[PDB]
Amino acid sequence: MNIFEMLRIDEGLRLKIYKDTEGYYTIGIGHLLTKSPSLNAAKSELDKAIGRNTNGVITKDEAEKLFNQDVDAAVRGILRNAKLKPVYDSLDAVRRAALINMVFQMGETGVAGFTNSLRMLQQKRWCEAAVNLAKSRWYNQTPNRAKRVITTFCTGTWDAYK
Ligand SMILES: [Cl-]
Ligand SMILES: [Cl-]
Repeated sequence: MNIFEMLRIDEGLRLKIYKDTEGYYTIGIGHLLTKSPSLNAAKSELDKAIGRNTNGVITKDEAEKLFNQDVDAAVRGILRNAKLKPVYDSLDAVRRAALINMVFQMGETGVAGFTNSLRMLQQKRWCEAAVNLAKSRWYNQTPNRAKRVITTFCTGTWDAYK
């Protein structure tokens, strides 16, 4: 287990081009290809990115690859964020992962909105934090994910993704 499978599960992996919600070409784990409106452009970018003639279709490794980037980006977002940073730093691999998970789903800003939680997390009150997120729209909106993420903050294991 790792963040890639973690996210493979939470969000999902499409291995072929797709127009996201707002019409944009994406692939793998929400890896956006182009904002432009040309498939050829999406394709080109992919093919560039992947280092071969994908033809719009990729493998999971490739996806990983692509993913490993989005990840790097997210972290940089976190660390640039005066609220998220301290937390990120206090965290252990797994917990960071759980944070990246959230970040990945609601944006650095969103995640940023949970004051207490972050605090508590910062202080190592995994459990309370968890308890605390349980009581949020989030928890109520995508309960299946939230639960896992939540438990993750509490347990600090991948126990929930097995
Ligand atoms: Cl697919
Ligand atoms: Cl809060």
